[PDB]
Parts: sequence; C-alpha cells; structure tokens
Amino acid sequence: GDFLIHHAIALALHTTTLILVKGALDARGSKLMPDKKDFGYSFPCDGPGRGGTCDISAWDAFYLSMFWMLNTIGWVTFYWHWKHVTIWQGNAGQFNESSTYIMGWLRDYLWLNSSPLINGYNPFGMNSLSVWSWMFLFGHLIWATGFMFLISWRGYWQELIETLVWAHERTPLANLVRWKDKPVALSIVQARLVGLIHFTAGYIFTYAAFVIASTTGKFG
Amino acid sequence: MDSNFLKYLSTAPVLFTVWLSFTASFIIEANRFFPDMLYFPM
Amino acid sequence: SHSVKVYDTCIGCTQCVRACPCDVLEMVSWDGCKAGQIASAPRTEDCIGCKRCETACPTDFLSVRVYLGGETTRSMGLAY
Amino acid sequence: QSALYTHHQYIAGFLMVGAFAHGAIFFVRDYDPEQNKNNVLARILDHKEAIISHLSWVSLFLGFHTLGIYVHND
Amino acid sequence: KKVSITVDRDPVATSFEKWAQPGHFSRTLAKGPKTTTWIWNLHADVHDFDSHTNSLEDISRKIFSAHFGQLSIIFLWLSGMYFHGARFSNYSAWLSNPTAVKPSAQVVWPIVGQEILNGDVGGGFQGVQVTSGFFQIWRASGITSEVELYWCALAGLLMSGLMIFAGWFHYHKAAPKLEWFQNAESMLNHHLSGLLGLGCLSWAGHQIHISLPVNKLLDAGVAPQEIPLPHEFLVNRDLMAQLYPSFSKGLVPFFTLNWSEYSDFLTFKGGLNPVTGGLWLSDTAHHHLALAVLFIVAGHMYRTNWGIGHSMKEILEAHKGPFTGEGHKGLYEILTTSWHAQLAINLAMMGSVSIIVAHHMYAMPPYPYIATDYPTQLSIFTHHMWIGGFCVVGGAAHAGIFMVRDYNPAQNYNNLLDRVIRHRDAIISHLNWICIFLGFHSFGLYIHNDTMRALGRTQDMFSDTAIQLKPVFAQWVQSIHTLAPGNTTPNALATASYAFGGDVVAVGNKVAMMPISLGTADFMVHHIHAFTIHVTVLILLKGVLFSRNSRLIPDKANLGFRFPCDGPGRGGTCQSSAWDSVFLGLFWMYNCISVVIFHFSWKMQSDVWGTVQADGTVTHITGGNFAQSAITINGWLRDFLWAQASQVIQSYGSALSAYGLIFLGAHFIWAFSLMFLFSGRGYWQELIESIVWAHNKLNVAPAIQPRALSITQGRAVGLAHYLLGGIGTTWAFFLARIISVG
Amino acid sequence: VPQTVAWSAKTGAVMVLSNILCIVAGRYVIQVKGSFAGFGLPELLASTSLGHIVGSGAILGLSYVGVL
Amino acid sequence: TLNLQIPSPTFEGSTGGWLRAAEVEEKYAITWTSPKEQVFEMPTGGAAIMRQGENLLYLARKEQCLALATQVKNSFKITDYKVYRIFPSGEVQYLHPKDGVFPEKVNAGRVGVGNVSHSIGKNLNPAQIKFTSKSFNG
Ligand code: CLA
Ligand code: CLA
Ligand code: CLA
Ligand code: CLA
Ligand code: CLA
Ligand SMILES: CC1=CCCC(C)(C)[C@H]1/C=C/C(C)=C/C=C/C(C)=C/C=C/C=C(C)/C=C/C=C(C)/C=C/C1=C(C)CCCC1(C)C
Ligand code: SF4
Ligand code: SF4
Ligand code: SF4
Repeated sequence: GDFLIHHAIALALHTTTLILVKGALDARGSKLMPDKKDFGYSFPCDGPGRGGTCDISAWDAFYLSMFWMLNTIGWVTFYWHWKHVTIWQGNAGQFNESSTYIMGWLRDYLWLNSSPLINGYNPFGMNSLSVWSWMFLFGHLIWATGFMFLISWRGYWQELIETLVWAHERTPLANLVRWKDKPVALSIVQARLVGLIHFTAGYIFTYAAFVIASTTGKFG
Repeated sequence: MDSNFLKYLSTAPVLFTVWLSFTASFIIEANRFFPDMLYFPM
Repeated sequence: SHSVKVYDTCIGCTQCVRACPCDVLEMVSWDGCKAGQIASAPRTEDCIGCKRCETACPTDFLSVRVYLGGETTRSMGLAY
Repeated sequence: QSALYTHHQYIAGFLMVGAFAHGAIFFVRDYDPEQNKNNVLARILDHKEAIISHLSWVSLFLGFHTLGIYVHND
Repeated sequence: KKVSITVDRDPVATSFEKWAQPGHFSRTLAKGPKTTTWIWNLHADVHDFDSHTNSLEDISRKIFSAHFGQLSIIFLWLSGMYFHGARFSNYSAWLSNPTAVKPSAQVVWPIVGQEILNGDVGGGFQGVQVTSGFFQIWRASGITSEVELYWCALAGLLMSGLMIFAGWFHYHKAAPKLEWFQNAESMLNHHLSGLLGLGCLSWAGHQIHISLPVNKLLDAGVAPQEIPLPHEFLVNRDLMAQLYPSFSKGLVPFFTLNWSEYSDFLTFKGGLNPVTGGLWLSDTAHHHLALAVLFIVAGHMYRTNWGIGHSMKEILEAHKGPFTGEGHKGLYEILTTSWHAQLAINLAMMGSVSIIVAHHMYAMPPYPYIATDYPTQLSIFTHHMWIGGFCVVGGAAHAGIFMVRDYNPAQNYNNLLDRVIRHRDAIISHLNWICIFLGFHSFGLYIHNDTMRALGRTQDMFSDTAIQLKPVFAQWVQSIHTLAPGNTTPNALATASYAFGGDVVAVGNKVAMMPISLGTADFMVHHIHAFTIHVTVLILLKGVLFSRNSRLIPDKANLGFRFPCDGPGRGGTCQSSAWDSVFLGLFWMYNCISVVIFHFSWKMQSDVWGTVQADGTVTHITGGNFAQSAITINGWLRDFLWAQASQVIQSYGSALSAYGLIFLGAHFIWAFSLMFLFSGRGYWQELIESIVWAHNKLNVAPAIQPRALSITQGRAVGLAHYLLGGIGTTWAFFLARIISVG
Repeated sequence: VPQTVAWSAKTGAVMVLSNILCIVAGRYVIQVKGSFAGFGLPELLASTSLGHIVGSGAILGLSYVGVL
Repeated sequence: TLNLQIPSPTFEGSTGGWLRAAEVEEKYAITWTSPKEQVFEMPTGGAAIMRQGENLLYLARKEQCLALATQVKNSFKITDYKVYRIFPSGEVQYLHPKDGVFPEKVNAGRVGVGNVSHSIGKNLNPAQIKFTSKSFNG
C-alpha cells in the first residue's frame, strides 16, 4: 500500500510539474499564440478564432495546477493520517490490508473515521466536536459554490444582470435609489480566481475539520 | 462482395470495434483456459 | 479603450472591416500589397473587443490585432 | 501531529505553485533573450517541447499503470 | 380530397456507396478530414437534418424513417427482455413464491471470478437480481409459463423486423410527400382514436378476457400449472362465468345500456388488492375501457375530408383578448412547419408524463407483488424521474433551436410569441427574484437549523418539536382524499391511495402501502423542490427568450443556436448561446432530480417501507428518523448518505460487489468530468503542440492533424461524463442499499 | 353500484329523442357541410353518433337518479 | 444632419429598449429609407414594421444600430442607412458611414490609424521596454 501511494504521489508531483512547467515555458508564446508575451502574464483568452483559445495564458496554467496541487496534498495527507491513525490504534494491519485498493480508502478511512465528526451535533444533543461538524459542512458548501464560478461562464450572468438592471430601473420606490457603479458580471479571469478561492477554502476547511475531529474523536 | 460495403467495413470505428473485440476475446479465452496468472511461471 | 493594430502583412481582403460589428476598421490606400489597400482602426473608442476581425483575418499569424485595455461604457457593451 | 503535518504540507504545495507561477511571470516580464544568448535559460526555452513531452509521457506512464493496479486490486 | 395519400416512388436508391463516404450528408463534411475536429463534427451534426438541407419534405422523410428505426430498436429490446425472461430467469419459481423469490433474469458467465455476481436469488436459482419489474408485468398479463415468454420474444423480434423493413420501405422505396406530413388534424384523429383509443380498448379486452381470470385463480391459491390456458377462458363461457357470473349474460347488457350487470368484473373498488398489494385488475379494466371510450370520442374532433370537425387554425385564431394582441394566431403555421417546435412541446409533455408516472406508480402500485418489491419500486421511480427530467430539458433545448432557426418575425407580428419576446426582461427579472426568494426561504431554513442544532439551541430550530412549519394545505388535501370514499366519490369502496390516509396494506409481513404523513421536514423539502424547479425554468427560459438577441449581443441569431462565445469583448461573452443555457440547465435538472429521489428514498425507507410484526406495529427500515434528521444538512449527510452507503461499500466479496465497483467507477467518471468542465481549450491545444513535436521527432505525426476539443465539445463532454458519474453513483448506491435492506 | 335498467320502450324513446335532437342540432350548428338540403351521410353519421352518446349519457343518468 | 421629424417604424414597444443611460450619457439613432412597408426584427427583441419612405429609430448602443443596419442590408437590400450619436445637450454626431463611403471600400482622404510598419513577430520584448515609455511595437 505504501508502494502504491508513493507512486500515486509521484504521478501527482510529475503532473503538477507538467502543468506548471508547460505554463512557464509557453508563457512567451506557442503555435496557437506566438505573440503571447505582448498580452502579459494574465488575460482571459484570444477569442474563439483559430479553433478557440480558452485558458491559454500562463495564469490559467497556474489556475489549472492549483487543482492538481490540492489533489497531491490531499493524497499525501490522506496517506499520512490513515497510516498514523491505524498505527496509533494498534491496528496497522488494517492499513496494510485495505490500502491496496481504493474501496479500502473510501470505507476504512473516509467513511469509518467520519462517524464522530458527523455526530458533533445530532437530534439527540451536541458536544465539543460540533464546531468541526459545522465547519466540515461549511467546507462541503463553499467548495461546491466554487464549482458555480468554474462551470458557468460570463455571458449568461451578464444577460441576467441586464434583466436585473431593467427591473431596478422600472420598479417604483426603488428607482429613487441609484447605483454609482454599473452592475456587470465578473470578468473571465476574476471568475476563474473566485471559483478557485471558494474551491480551495472548501478543500482546506473540509479536510482540517475532518482530520482534527476524527483524531479527537478516536483518541482524545 | 460489394467494394463499397468492404470500404465501409474498413472504416475506423468498425475496424476499431472488431479489433478490440478480437483482442478482448483473446484475453478472455486465455484467462478461461489459463486463469489466475499473477506471474510468469519460471 | 481597446487598442487595435494593423501590421504590414495585411493583404487588403477587407474581411476584418466586414466582420466588425462596431465600425472600428476601414480600408485606406496602400502600396504594400497586391490589393492596394490596408486596414486601419481610427475608431477604437467604439471597439468592444469581440475579436471578430481577428477571426476574419486570413494571413498566417494575424495582421489585425486587438489588445484589450481600459474598459469604458462603450467597450463593455453596456446598454445601461 | 496531524494538524502540524497537514498544515505545513499544504503550505509547501502553495509555495511550490507560487515558485513556478512567479517563474512564469519572470519569463513574461523580465526575460530578455538578447541578454541571454545561448544561456542555460535560452536552452531551456529551446528544448521546452522535449521537456513538456517527456513530462507528459512520464505522467501518462505513472497514471495509466498506477490507476490500473488500483482498479485491478479493486 | 384535401386529406389524401401522396407518395414518391423510389426517391433514394438503396446503395452502399455513401456508407463508404463518411460525412456525405454535409457539404462541409463531405470534403474529408484535415483535423480531428472533423471526426467529432461528423458525429455531432449527423441527425441534425435541417442543417444539411432546406427541403422540409426530405427532412420529414428522414424523420419518419428514423422513427421507424427507433421503434425497431425498442421492439428488439423488448424481445430481448422477454427472451431473457424465458430462458435465463427464475420466473416460474417466482410465480410459485412471489414473497420469497428475488426476481433475476441475468446470468453471467464464469471468467475472472465474476461468477460471484450470480447471487442466490431463491427458487433454486443463481443470477443477477433484476429490478425492472418485468416479472410483475408478466404476472399481471396472465403469463404463467416460459413458453408464453418465448412466444412474446418471437413476436417482439418479428415486430422489430417489420419496423426496420417499414423504415427502409418508407424512405428508400415509397416516401410520403410533404403534403402527407402536414395533416395535423388527420394525424391527431387517427392517433387519438386508433392508437390510444383502440389500444386502450384492445388492452381492456385482454385484461377482461385473459388477465382477470388468470389473476383471480392465482390470488385464490391455484398453482400456475393447473390454471387453464387463456384460449380456454376465451371459448368456455361457463369457465369464465364461474369466476364472474355476469359473463353468463353475454354482450346483451353492453348494447342495451344495462351496464351495472357488468359490475363484478368492471369495478370501482379503489385501494389495493390485499392478497397481492397491487391495484384491483377489475378497476384497471374499467379504467382502460373508459379511457378507450374517451380517446375514441376525442379522436372525432378535428376536421378531415368530410365537412364535420374542428379546424385547429380557427380554434387558435378565435382565442385572443385585450391583454394579448393577435393572440394564438400564427401558431398553427409554426407547428405545421417547424419540426423543432413540435419536438419541444412533445419532449416537455413526455417528460412531465414520465414524472407523473413515477409519482402515481409508487403511490398506487398497479402490478401484483410490486409494492413489497422495494428494489423494483425505487428503481422504476428513480428511472422514470430521470427520463422525465432529461426530456423536459430537451423540450427547452429544441424550443431554443426553433427560436434561433425556424422563427420568422414577419409571420409572428404581435402574437403571443412576439409579446413574450417583448416582455422577456420582465419575465426573467421576476423569475430571478422568485428564485432568490425561494432559495433563501427554503435552503436558509436548513442552514438556520444546522446552526441552531450546532449551537445547542434546539428550541430555535424549524422542527415539529420547535417552531413549526406545518404543511397545512397538503395535510388538508390528504384529509379530503381520505374522506372521499362515500362522500365525494360515493361509489368508491376505498381511497385512491392509502398514502393519503387509511389502513396499513401489508403483503407477506411487508408494508405494501401505508399513510405518508407530512411534517416540517416535508414542508422544507417540497419547497426545496419548488426552488430547484423554478431555477431550472429560469435557466432554460432565459436561454430560450434571449436566444436570438440581447442587450449584450444584438445579432445572436446570426451566430446560431450553438456557438461558444462572441469573444472576450463586452467584458466577456462566454456561454452566451441557448445551447449553453441548456448545458447549465442540465446540471440544475440533475440537482433537482437528485434531491427528489433522495427525498423519495429516505421518506419511503423511514416512514412507509418496513416489516409488520405482532400487535400490528410497523418496524420501518431506518426507524422513523426522517422527522428529526431531514431538517438539517447534517442529518442528510449522516443519517441518509453516510448511513445508507454502508451496503454499497461493504458489498465486496458478495453478489452486490458489482454495485461497489460501479460506485467507485462513477465517482471516477464524475471527477474526470471536472477536467473538461474547469479547463479551457488553449491549454490543451498547446500541450497537444508539444506532443505533436514528440511525434514529429520520430516521424510519426498523423496526417489528420490532432486538435483539442472545441469549446462547445469541451462543455458537452464534461457535462456528459458529469451526468454519467453522478447518476451512476446514485444508481449503484440506491440499488445496493435497497437490495440489501429491502 | 348505480342502478341501470333492462331495455324497455322508455330506453328506446330516450335514445330516439336524443338522436332526433342531435340531428336537428347538427343541421343548425355544423359550419362546413329546404332545411334538409345538403344533408349528407357523414353529417347523419355524426349526428346519430352524438345521438347515441347523448342518449347513453341521459339513460345512465336518469337510471341513476330514479327517473328510469 | 439628423432630421428629428423623420417618422418611426410602427412598433408596439418592448422592455428591451433604451434605459436611463440613453437620456443621461448618450443615445444612438439610425435612419433608413424603405421602398415599402415591411416587417423587420428589432435588435432589442420583437417585430416592427418599417414604413415606406424614411425611418428613424433610437437605440442604446452603436452595435444595436449596426446590427439593424446589417439586417436591413442583407434582408431588404437597404444600403442608405445613417447612424448618428446624440448627446443629452442636443449635439448630434454623425457616425456611419463616416465619409459617406462604407468602410470596406477605399475612399480618398482616409489616413491610416494604428498601422505598424513590420510584422507582428517583430514586436519588442516586455523586458526591453520595462521602466520605459517605449511601445512594444518599436
Ligand atoms: C389508426 C391509425 C394509426 C395508428 C395506429 C398510428 C400509430 C403510430 N403512428 Mg401514425 N399516422 C396515422 C395513423 C396511425 N398512426 C396517419 C393517418 C398519419 C398521417 C396523418 C400518421 C402519421 C404519422 C407520423 C408522421 C408518425 C406516426 C408515428 C406513429 C407511431 C407513434 C409511436 C408509438 O407510440 O409507437 C408505438 C405504438 C405501437 C402501436 C407500436 C406498433 C406499431 C405498428 C405499426 C402498429 C400497427 C397496428 C395495426 C394498424 C393493427 C394491427 C394490430 C393487431 C390487430 C394485429 C405509432 C405506431 C410516428 C412514428 O414513430 O412513425 C414510425 C411518426 O413519426 N404517424
Ligand atoms: C338526462 C340527463 C342527464 C342526467 C340526469 C345525468 C346525471 C348524471 N350524470 Mg350524466 N351525462 C349526460 C346526461 C345526464 N347525466 C349526457 C348527455 C352526457 C354526455 C354523454 C353525460 C355524461 C356523463 C359522464 C361522462 C358521467 C356522468 C355522470 C353523471 C352523474 C353525476 C354524479 C355527480 O355528482 O357528478 C360528479 C360531480 C363532480 C363535481 C365530480 C367532478 C368530476 C371531475 C373529476 C372533475 C373534472 C373537472 C376538471 C377539474 C376541469 C375543471 C377546471 C376548469 C376551470 C377548466 C349524474 C347522475 C358521472 C357518473 O355516472 O358517475 C357515476 C360520469 O362519470 N354523465
Ligand atoms: C479523477 C479525475 C481525473 C483524472 C483521471 C485525470 C486524468 C488526467 N489528467 Mg486531469 N484534471 C482533473 C481531473 C482528472 N484528470 C481536474 C479536476 C483538473 C482541473 C481542471 C485536471 C487538470 C489537468 C491538467 C491541467 C492536466 C491534466 C492531465 C491529465 C492526464 C495525465 C495524468 C495521468 O494520470 O495520465 C494517465 C491518464 C489517465 C489516468 C486517464 C484515464 C485513462 C483511462 C482509465 C483509460 C481507459 C479508457 C476507457 C477504456 C475508455 C472506455 C470508454 C468507452 C466505454 C465509452 C490524464 C489524462 C495532464 C495531461 O494531459 O498530461 C499528459 C495535464 O496537463 N489534467
Ligand atoms: C425525442 C428525442 C430527441 C430527438 C429526436 C432529438 C433530436 C435532435 N437534437 Mg435533441 N435533445 C433531446 C432529445 C431529442 N433530440 C434531449 C432529451 C435533450 C436534453 C439532453 C436534447 C438536447 C439537445 C441539444 C443540446 C442539442 C440537440 C440537438 C439535436 C439535433 C441533432 C442531434 C445529433 O446529431 O446528435 C447525434 C447523436 C449523438 C451525438 C449521440 C449522443 C451520445 C450521448 C451524448 C451519449 C450517450 C451515453 C449513453 C446513454 C450512456 C453511455 C454510458 C457508457 C459509456 C458506460 C436533432 C434535431 C443538437 C442540435 O444541433 O440541434 C439543432 C443540439 O445542439 N438536442
Ligand atoms: C452549493 C453550491 C451553489 C450555491 C450555493 C449556488 C447559489 C446560487 N446559484 Mg448556482 N450553480 C452552482 C452551485 C451553487 N450555486 C453550480 C455548481 C452551477 C454549475 C452549473 C451553478 C449554476 C447556476 C446557474 C446557471 C444559476 C445559478 C443560480 C444561483 C442562485 C440561486 C438563487 C438563490 O438560491 O438565492 C439564495 C442564495 C443561496 C441559497 C446561496 C446561499 C445563501 C444562504 C441562504 C446563506 C446566506 C447567509 C448570509 C449571506 C451570510 C452573510 C455573512 C456575511 C459575512 C457576508 C444562487 C446565488 C441562478 C441565479 O443566480 O439566478 C437566481 C442561476 O440562474 N447557479
Ligand atoms: C520555471 C521558472 C522559470 C525561471 C525562474 C525559476 C524560478 C528558476 C524557474 C523554476 C524552477 C522551479 C521552481 C524549480 C523547482 C525545483 C525543485 C523543487 C528543486 C529540488 C531539488 C532537489 C535537490 C537536487 C536536493 C536533492 C537531494 C540529493 C542531492 C541527495 C542525495 C543524498 C543526500 C545528500 C543525503 C542522503 C540521501 C541521498 C539521496 C544519498
Ligand atoms: S469562451 Fe470565453 S474564454 Fe473561451 S474564447 Fe470565448 S470569450 Fe474567450
Ligand atoms: S474587436 Fe470587434 S469591435 Fe474591435 S475592431 Fe475587432 S471586430 Fe471591431
Ligand atoms: S482581414 Fe487581415 S488581411 Fe484582410 S484587410 Fe483585415 S487585417 Fe488585412
């Protein structure tokens, strides 16, 4: 199991390095965009022409590699925590027998150790783990909210905001109040960044709540 | 046999499906007659 | 506003001018190509940045280039 | 122990991503090719296709066979 | 006459030449590939007939023959289910002991240890347990032997051959003209009176003459081998009159309107059969007969060659008022000229009907021994819910396609379509506000309850032991429907369903149906459903109404139904097409149907399904935890997701291990989808440039130049793998859980 | 079960009256076809089909309510 | 010169028309002449009937006016259209076609704006022009 998880770690490190190195070395230009250095480090795209140029900047390679970095630290910390939890319990053979297939990771590490965390509050009462029980769900929420900025893109939201602008301008007792800045949808790069921020915060808070509450429930 | 039907049979999806099914049938029959080969016997 | 440049690889096919939804580009007289004309961008304050002109350009890497810059009411395409 | 290990490893991932990101920013903003003629940096740029293709190969190699062993065991 | 048969003979020669020319249908594609994008384009526009030609006649002929091909595939599928029931099933043993034999009609070959999937299903049989409900259908139809199933399979195969021959004949040999297809009145008359009416009448004939006596003998305890064959019920009127004495009177009471004489086999009993837990088959026979009469009557409404009948154009143009301008004028031309408008309406209607089927089939179980077959109930509810959601979103998609392509403003001046377009901003703004209101005052109740239970304030929650949100209207409707027998339906013996209230119908110590009470949690989850449906409507309707133009893009119709963007300008115009609205609405449909089926699964396992023991108490599967746990997100996470996934994750080494494998694989495909959804094309094209350099170094670069997937194809591939992964995860989880505990 | 009656002369009278009422009504309200000029077989079939529909409904209703 | 008294196409109105920024920041006008009364699609959504003779119409954006111009050019063979910009002060600025000749046709007197005298691959590196007001074009 240790063999397999280090080779998975090797996969994740090499792939994150692939994204980051490919972003750094194609930052000045590629065959699809030979004048990329004229456009800077961060820009949304170069338009739908030449086949389409979504996420072509080096900033976008940073953005793509952030998910792979979260994935590799997730794998590393999962391995560390499961091995140490099985060793501290005096049940290292559980890790030795269950880590060689993915269902062992899902059942004997994620599902099994979630029980004191998800029982921090229940319809019968609450205890000190409840805050982590909250934060866990909190993480599962904000991570999902990140998905909204990474799947849905700008023009839909701009047309909705145009309808809302019409609604506010045509509503009595509210058109007495006027914005100073025109409401617009978030830009393409900004939305990529905001989805990344919600995604990353959900990742960190979910795993932190899980690791602290699970170790506290089993041992403390 | 009609040459146009043979040319259709030579298309990439048909030949892909036939070749991968043929390969799968080799693996299946090899594992049917020689199962549980975790290792090369030496 | 956005900045639109036309480089001397232009062949004067007038496709970028026909593709422009905002009347930013126009054809002026030139001697550098067989068509005798080159694109120009005198009205980039009306440029929304859609890059339809770059999509229309047939020269290997583009002769017309749009560099997105400072956003205004016109360049953001705001009807409000 | 769990919190400390997890904390500093996530900090490590953030720092390494930042190192490569600001290296990309250096290539966009600060890299002068004429000042770096036949340099080690210039030769990285001159065999970037080999570097990226061999990284792609080793990633696909590792992923194909590691995921295959895990799914095989499952 | 005006409605006549006009046909062209041999319009298209039957030849294999175009089989060897991929992309022949499209002038753009017929030149051949130069990049790999062509390949994707070849599979992407192929059945998009209106984009290959402008002739409506050729499009209609292609549509008619493709529909014949689909009917052939459906008949082959049905014949397969009948054959696999005949040869590879435990159906006879299930007929002898329905309450103790798990239905199974799939047997695997032993190759790599997959023979473990041939589980011990009872009846001396090993196989994969099936949940499609075919065993109950065949028992309801009176099929008592596997020989009859073999004959049914042969009939399905023969009908498949007939359909595929009809497709070839009606495209390649005798293709109807456009004037034949443009008879909406004649098509509606024939399909209402002949397809639905005569179909209901003939199935009522089968139910009365075959299904009722065989099922009456089966419920009385007669072995299936000693039951007389159906033709013996046809010819021996004395044998038929032994079970239903009114058959001694013959057809005289029908023709003399002395219909009450038939009251012993045409009933209005309601409720459920206590022996089987299904609907009374006499009630279904009167139901299908009454539906046959109503459909045949409805099929004489529309004008045809003879002078009698309604003209639908006149009906539409007469209905117009002061709020609506020209009213319904111009809609007949749209619906007789645009195939996409008809597909939009019919897909929306078929989806809504599938959803109605799921609700009405769980609540009033129509087949014998299907109510206590909990895996079958959960499977068919979830399946028809998913089919309904997909078809409704498809109706929105093909509405958007009509709006972009076939809409003509000259023929649509100041009618309802024009006025809807002209107040689209008011519509979408009010819908946006009501969606935000529904989201706040439905999901924030769950968030508020999570915080209150986490903060140790149980008296501040929204619950039945706390500040209450009583679903008083639905409870009142339940009281009305419970009080209905003898009061507002005086000739019904029992309620339409026991879910509204009444006794606990139990079959074989398992609850067939019991009252489904509604509390605070039911209030919150029904308003969650209302929120999700209104948001899906918001996305799809905004995409349809802004498909042609908007304040952002004034010439959106020139770009088409399906385009990635109009560039980074105007701030960014990404995902601006109606297709991208369908792309987002499919995600929101997934969210809605997922919450609906989770509500169904938890509520049935917690409050309805269970075992009946001494003193009449019902021990439910999860012991009534829904009332106090489904008011928080933590309760859904722990008591539904964490608790009920124990069966799929501990399935390894058992017959249900395929569900664990599919569970893991569907999580994998779902995660794999996020690579396509979160990323963009330019990165992959530059990475492909480096890989092309690697292949070029070894002189193995392909002639067909590899390209990254298009932006629209990236979205479509991400959405397809996302839907497959999520639906497969719920599929494996539901099936493993309900097979183990039910 | 609602009471229905065996066939009698009253049932025939109601059916005949409903058929004749529907024949006259079809003469008056049918838009596309001395008062019985233009009267064709499809119009007679439609009127008599409505006459059996209306007569069946009336006979069943009058047997329900006790008029028989 | 924009004649404000030119009659408008018969339109029933819509919610897609111009907002307060038209009367506060700027508005656009398009005029054209039709040989007959005929139905066209509004760029803001809806069908309107243009009259025989002159037509004046008001929009919020220049792109809406040019979209309407392209529609009437490619569907009704109307090419005499004129697009103006109107300010709240009453100033009318003629916009399109700017010199009377359409921009896709070469006209005398036009001077090239934004033309660069080399190919796009000859631009300067950002490190060359950093902390310096030189343009990247050279
Ligand atoms: C009473 C006459 C009648 C009947 C039964 C049907 C039935 C049907 N039509 Mg239809 N049609 C009719 C008249 C009729 N039509 C007329 C007059 C027109 C011209 C205006 C059309 C024009 C038309 C079009 C344009 C299309 C249809 C389609 C369909 C099919 C709908 C899909 C479905 O539910 O199939 C499942 C239902 C079944 C009953 C499956 C069995 C199919 C066979 C053909 C039934 C034949 C029954 C036969 C008459 C009696 C034998 C039964 C028994 C006595 C042995 C269905 C088979 C659609 C289709 O799918 O075409 C292929 C379609 O696109 N029809
Ligand atoms: C001599 C004339 C005569 C008489 C006395 C009757 C008498 C009767 N008929 Mg009858 N009928 C007649 C002529 C007559 N009919 C004719 C000429 C026809 C045409 C063929 C019918 C067709 C007919 C049908 C089809 C039925 C009756 C029924 C009945 C019984 C009704 C019981 C009741 O309270 O209704 C019930 C009262 C209700 C309020 C129930 C509501 C019904 C549905 C569920 C509601 C549908 C409405 C829907 C919501 C749409 C409204 C929304 C709107 C805003 C758009 C009653 C004894 C019924 C019967 O026999 O039941 C045993 C029955 O089903 N009749
Ligand atoms: C579980 C999810 C998942 C998976 C499997 C992958 C897989 C991959 N990503 Mg990826 N990615 C993901 C999520 C995922 N990603 C997400 C969420 C993001 C953030 C947006 C990214 C961002 C990303 C970037 C930015 C890059 C990758 C790269 C890669 C590839 C190299 C790594 C590897 O293991 O190669 C091995 C490949 C695999 C394990 C893929 C699975 C192959 C299957 C199992 C083979 C069997 C196919 C099967 C028979 C088909 C049957 C279908 C038929 C029945 C219909 C590989 C295709 C890099 C790349 O292209 O490297 C070359 C790269 O540059 N990805
Ligand atoms: C009655 C059903 C029906 C019919 C006849 C059509 C017909 C059409 N649609 Mg429509 N549609 C429908 C339902 C229907 N649709 C539904 C329910 C949806 C919602 C999902 C849509 C969404 C939709 C969109 C969004 C679009 C269409 C388009 C089209 C047109 C071309 C389709 C084409 O060439 O695809 C060719 C066929 C394929 C590419 C095969 C698709 C294979 C799918 C994606 C994967 C199947 C996975 C499988 C089920 C499970 C695999 C699992 C396994 C691997 C483990 C055509 C007019 C397109 C168009 O251009 O119209 C003008 C278009 O853009 N439709
Ligand atoms: C869990 C993830 C998540 C969440 C919360 C949302 C939230 C929302 N989406 Mg969204 N979306 C998501 C994932 C998510 N999305 C994904 C993955 C996709 C990909 C396809 C989309 C695609 C999508 C589309 C296409 C549309 C939406 C729409 C909406 C809005 C619906 C209106 C509503 O419910 O208002 C109520 C708001 C909420 C329920 C958000 C949570 C707020 C709760 C109640 C707590 C509030 C507490 C308070 C603010 C605390 C203040 C503290 C202070 C310090 C700030 C809302 C902003 C629609 C929209 O905007 O129009 C209405 C719309 O058209 N989304
Ligand atoms: C892209 C970007 C553009 C330009 C700027 C840029 C920032 C420069 C660049 C990014 C570059 C990027 C950021 C590069 C990031 C790079 C990585 C993280 C460097 C890691 C180096 C490991 C070294 C060789 C120590 C190895 C241990 C070995 C020697 C030990 C042996 C032995 C020890 C003594 C002891 C015992 C064990 C054994 C094994 C026996
Ligand atoms: S979809 Fe968005 S990111 Fe992609 S090319 Fe179009 S505008 Fe640029
Ligand atoms: S980006 Fe668009 S508006 Fe700007 S010049 Fe090019 S085509 Fe015209
Ligand atoms: S499209 Fe390109 S080549 Fe043609 S005129 Fe414009 S800039 Fe010159």
